[PDB]
Amino acid sequence: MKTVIQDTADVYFKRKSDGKLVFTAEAQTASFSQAISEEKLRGGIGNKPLYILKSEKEINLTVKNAFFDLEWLAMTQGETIQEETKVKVFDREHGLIVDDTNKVTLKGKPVSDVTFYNKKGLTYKIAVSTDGTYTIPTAFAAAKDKLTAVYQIEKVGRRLAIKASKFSERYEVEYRTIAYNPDTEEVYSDIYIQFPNVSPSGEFEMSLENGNALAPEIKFEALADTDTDEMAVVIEASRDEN
Amino acid sequence: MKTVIQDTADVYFKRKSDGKLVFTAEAQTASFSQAISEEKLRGGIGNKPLYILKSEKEINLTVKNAFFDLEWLAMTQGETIQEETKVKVFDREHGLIVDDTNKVTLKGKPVSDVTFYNKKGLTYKIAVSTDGTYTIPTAFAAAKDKLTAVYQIEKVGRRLAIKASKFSERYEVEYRTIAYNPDTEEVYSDIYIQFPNVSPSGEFEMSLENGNALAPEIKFEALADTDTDEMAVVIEASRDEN
Amino acid sequence: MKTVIQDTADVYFKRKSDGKLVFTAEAQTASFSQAISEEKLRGGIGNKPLYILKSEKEINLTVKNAFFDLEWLAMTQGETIQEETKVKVFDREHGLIVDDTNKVTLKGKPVSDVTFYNKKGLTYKIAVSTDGTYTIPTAFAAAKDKLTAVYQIEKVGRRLAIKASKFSERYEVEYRTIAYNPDTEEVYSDIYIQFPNVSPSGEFEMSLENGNALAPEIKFEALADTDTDEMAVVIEASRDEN
Amino acid sequence: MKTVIQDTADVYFKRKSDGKLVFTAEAQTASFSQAISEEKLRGGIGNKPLYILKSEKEINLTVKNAFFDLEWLAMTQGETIQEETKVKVFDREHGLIVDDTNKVTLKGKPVSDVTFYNKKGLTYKIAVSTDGTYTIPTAFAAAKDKLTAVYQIEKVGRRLAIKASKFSERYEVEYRTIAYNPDTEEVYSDIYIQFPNVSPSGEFEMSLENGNALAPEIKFEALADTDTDEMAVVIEASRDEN
Amino acid sequence: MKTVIQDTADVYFKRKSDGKLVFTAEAQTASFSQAISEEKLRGGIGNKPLYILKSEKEINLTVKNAFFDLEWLAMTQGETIQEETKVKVFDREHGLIVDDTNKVTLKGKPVSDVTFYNKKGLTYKIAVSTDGTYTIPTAFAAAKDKLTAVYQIEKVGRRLAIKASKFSERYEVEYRTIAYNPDTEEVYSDIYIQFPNVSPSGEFEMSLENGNALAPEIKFEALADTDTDEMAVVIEASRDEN
Amino acid sequence: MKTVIQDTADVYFKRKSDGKLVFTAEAQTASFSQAISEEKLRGGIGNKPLYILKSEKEINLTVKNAFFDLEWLAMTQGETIQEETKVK
Repeated sequence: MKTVIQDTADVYFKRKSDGKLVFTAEAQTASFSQAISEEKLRGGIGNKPLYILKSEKEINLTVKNAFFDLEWLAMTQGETIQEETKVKVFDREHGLIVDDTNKVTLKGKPVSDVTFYNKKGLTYKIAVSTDGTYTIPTAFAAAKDKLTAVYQIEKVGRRLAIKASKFSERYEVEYRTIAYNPDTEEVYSDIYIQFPNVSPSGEFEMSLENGNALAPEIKFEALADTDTDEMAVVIEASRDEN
Repeated sequence: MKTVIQDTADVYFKRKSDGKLVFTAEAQTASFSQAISEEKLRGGIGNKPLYILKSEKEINLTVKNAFFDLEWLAMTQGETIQEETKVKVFDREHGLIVDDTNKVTLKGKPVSDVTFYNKKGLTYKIAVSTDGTYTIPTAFAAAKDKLTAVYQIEKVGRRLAIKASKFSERYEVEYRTIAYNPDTEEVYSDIYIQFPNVSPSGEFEMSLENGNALAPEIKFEALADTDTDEMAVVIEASRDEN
Repeated sequence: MKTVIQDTADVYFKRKSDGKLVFTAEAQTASFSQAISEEKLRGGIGNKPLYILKSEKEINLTVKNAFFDLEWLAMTQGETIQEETKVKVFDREHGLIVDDTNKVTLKGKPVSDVTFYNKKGLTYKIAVSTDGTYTIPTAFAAAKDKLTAVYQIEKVGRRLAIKASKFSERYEVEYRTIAYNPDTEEVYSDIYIQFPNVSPSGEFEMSLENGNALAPEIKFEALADTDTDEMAVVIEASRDEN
Repeated sequence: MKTVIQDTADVYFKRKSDGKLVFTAEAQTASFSQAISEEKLRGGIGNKPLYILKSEKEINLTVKNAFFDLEWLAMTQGETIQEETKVKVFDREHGLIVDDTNKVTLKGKPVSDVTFYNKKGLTYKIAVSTDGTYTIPTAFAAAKDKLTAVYQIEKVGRRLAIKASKFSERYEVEYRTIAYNPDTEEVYSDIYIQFPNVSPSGEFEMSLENGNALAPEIKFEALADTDTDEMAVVIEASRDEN
Repeated sequence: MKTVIQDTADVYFKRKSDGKLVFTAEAQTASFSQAISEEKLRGGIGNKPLYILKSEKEINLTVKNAFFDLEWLAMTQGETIQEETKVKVFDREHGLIVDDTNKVTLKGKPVSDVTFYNKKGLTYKIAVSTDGTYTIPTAFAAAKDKLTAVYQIEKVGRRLAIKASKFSERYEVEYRTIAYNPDTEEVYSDIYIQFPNVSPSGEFEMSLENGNALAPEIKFEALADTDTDEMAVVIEASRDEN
Repeated sequence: MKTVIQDTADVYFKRKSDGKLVFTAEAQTASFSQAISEEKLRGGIGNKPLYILKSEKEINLTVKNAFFDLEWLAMTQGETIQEETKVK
């Protein structure tokens, strides 16, 4: 039937070897495209086409989401997320006042050398102290002198590593959307597009801009199924015949 | 006669091998273009042209519709559509509450091992139970914990397969529009443009964007008729000569 | 005299073989351009230009109209319009109600197999019936079931054929426009740009879009005259001296 | 001295061979530009620039006017305007009523075959009538059938011919503008830019569109003076020292 | 120290050979840019980057002013302005009324042949009259008809010549800007970017458009210093330590 | 015949799917308006009109009543009214 489509799709990815399944229900774009290589074989006295050679049926996929998820980066890199891993990160402390005896007390847990910044953008790298007391020289600051300390601390959280030699596995993807009825303006059917053998593409970009909500985007390349030699399947199951 | 054209065309595709007929009457763009290869011969004292060599007349077609139709994808792929085929698709159930004896009961028809998602984005893959009752570990949820289950179900619907080695067959296209009369502002004639031997082009793209109405588009390449050596026929039939 | 030009040109084309004359007085753009190939001959100490070599003087024409005319397509293809020719076109009837005995009566004159479309976009290709009575199967429709029939009919009208190995002949073109007087704001003369020997160009494009008035456009390539070696003759004839 | 320039330039062209002088006082743009070719000669350990080779100093000019002059086209083509030359142009008149005895009387001075157009866009090419009476066939028109006649007439006017093997000779150009005073707001100086040996470029384009005032444009290439080796001279003459 | 820059730079150029000093304090843009050539050397098993080769550090400069100055053109051309030089320019006289005895008297000082223009754009070139009386033929003008005269006059003023075999020599450029304090909103320091050894680039363009203020622009290429090998020296001297 | 109108209208809405009928007889304004899209074709020497392109006939209605009625909100929302429901 001639139907009207006016929405995007819910996307499901499944890994082949393991079966780990990812779904996105807050997508903003789901697209796929097909390209093909054509050539004409000419000849004869009139120099007219005698044959058409066609090959290289290629399909590409693109998905753009509305929220952020680390598993997308996992899929792109073909890696695994290790939960509850200890990490070394940076931290900043503003407003340390140098006391009368020129000593500053830190209220954090440094792991490496602490670097101090005065109001004129000058640095002083002092090693870590036990009690958390640092003797700031007279040439650096005086009484009632707000300063800054930049030190490394310890945290725990999920860690994903990007290596220079590990690539992606093979996946199975499906888009799902709905199709309306022009005459009656009610939902007519559900449309499923299934790709049974795809390869994630390693090209991606993440740009953080102030005041801009980040929308990550991923791409895939579809390949022919090993057994059935299928690249995609389009299904338009109705909501009355199920 | 000099007439005014201000409308689109109703398109009638038709396969040649069997005569299967497709028609669209809600089009949004119907266009065709012609290209040719030219060269100049030069010689003598002065480098003046002596001949113009012309060859390789080519014609292309483009159609853009307002509704969706699986038959267009079938036409591009040169494949048939199976009716009432059983397919395995994905489904989602939200809001399962884990009871006092950590039992979760599904109200669907699982076919493959279910996957459970807690509120912190963690997965648990468990095989399908007989009574649809699953024992969620206490490390996953305890009580009053909305969970999500993603499982595969079965449905009946139409099916079109895109294969890596199957290509398109030949068709016969024809547009149809009306031409107005500048003096009297009444329909003067009907204009039919008939292409008797075309080949659908495998290049196509389907992009689903939220809030945007999908308008599919197809392309064709016109070839000379086998016997008459025609490539296109333009006909203007008045409404008084019938 | 220094004059102001603010209008388009009335265009006259004339075939050289037989004198067949076409004119357009509702033009929308008339332009012509000249190109030339130049190079520098250098040498000596300092690498200074010693000569300039010029050749390859070319002129092109472009005309864009406001109405539609099959004669322009005839000029581009170098063919002839064969008026009052019988043609085979498509037609469609909506609303055929299947009666109690499952018979549908057509109100047109089919020439080929009729194709029936039910409410769910399914096809049934039946042959031609003498009495115009068709027996629709029970699996296709029932009582009070509006159906659609697509069949081929016969018409008569002007036929133009586009051939894969037929090109255009030579022509003679002339523009005409008026020039004003910047002091008196009154018409002063008429400019008659004349091209003695042009050749139509095969490039062409027709694009039908809903809500858009079609404006066809044709292009020409000017060539040197056979004897006088002219390529354009700009004439500014005053209307007080004729 | 630091001044402000906010206008175009009055332009003067002079031919070298005979001294024919053209001037434009209603220009809309007068520009000139210089280009040069530079290369770096490197070597040694570290690959550092050892020398710079620069040559091929080129200068180009562009002038865009607000009115139309045939002398500009003559200058570009390097030709001469012939005054009071007899020419054969096209003319057309609408509304010839076919009388009771199917005779149409022309009110012009045809020179070649007259072509008649009925209201249905059909042509009839009749020869020249001595008295100017033409017997239109009854199959072509009847009583009260307004027709159209297209025929060639004779006029006199200025003729400029464009040949395929004739080019432009050398010229001498000068721009003049005025420069204000930032402090006193009054005119301070006259700026003269003189080019003593230029060659008009053969590239030009003339496009006529409805409702658009035509502004012709011309280009030149400046060349070194044959004895002084000057490409341009900039003169800044005050209005108090003259 | 983190500061805010929100202005342009006062620019100073100095010639190296003699110390001729030019400055501009009315600028609209002062920019410099750096480019470098990079390449990766790979090898081994896995095709991993083994080394990075970097070379060809290049720095470019661009300055855009708000007023006009012949000194900038001299700097680009590497020439000198010869002040108080006698020159021969063009002049125009409108409104010459031909008297009863067809004599026209000029009010200027011609040096070459005077060219007369009638109201219909026709020219007549006559030699220089001793008393400034010219006998216009009766075929050109009769009485109470205003004509136009174009003749060359003599003036004195500055003169910059552009030759085909003269280029620019080395200079020394310096910008100056001020920086603000984000906390106090008061001027904090002055920034003096210094280039010790640059080379003017002979690629400029001067375009005069009606109603458009002219802003000239110049470019430079910075080169390494002979001894210290420096290419630029950014300095951020403060306004309280100086 | 040339007649004088000096009053409002009684309005009768009616659904098509089921035939549910709503009527108002205390209206205060009943209006309808028509709009259309026009354009001109131009060409030749003189830039004279050659055709008027017309399309997109559109009609809108507005009704303003004097009393309150929940069925009007139901009509706007395309929703049904449940009777005797317990609410907090």
